Amino acid sequence: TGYDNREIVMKYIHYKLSQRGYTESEVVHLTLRQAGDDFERRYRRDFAEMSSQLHLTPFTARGRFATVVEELFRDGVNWGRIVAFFEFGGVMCVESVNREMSPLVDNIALWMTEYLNRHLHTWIQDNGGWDVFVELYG
Amino acid sequence: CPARYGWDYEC
Repeated sequence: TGYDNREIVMKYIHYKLSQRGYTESEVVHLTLRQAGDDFERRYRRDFAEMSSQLHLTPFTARGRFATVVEELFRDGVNWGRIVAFFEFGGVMCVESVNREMSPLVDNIALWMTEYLNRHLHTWIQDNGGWDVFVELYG
Repeated sequence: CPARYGWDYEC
């Protein structure tokens, strides 16, 4: 579902960028937006430490992103770490637009869907699908 | 997973 995953990332990043003032899948999209919101308000200090791990510049390679997010999933995947992953990406995008590097947003959106598709969807399909995320978080 | 982040407790 690489198509659906790219769409989920773009909806979340678009939501997040507009919030900071810079029938199919709709229920997953809505749930994820809510989850990211709850997460950022609950885990402010902890999220600041995650975000401080990486500042994307026009120089930065997907590897550097992959290494910081690998550490988040070092010893497994839970829905709370997946929400952290989406908020992380959001923060990178907001930092990018804030410092007039708006073209990095599309780069970050691709990095996120590739990490989703390769490292996370595999876990999701053994842990109840997006339907389970929706009933947990929606 | 072993809890390394405050969000791990809700899972």
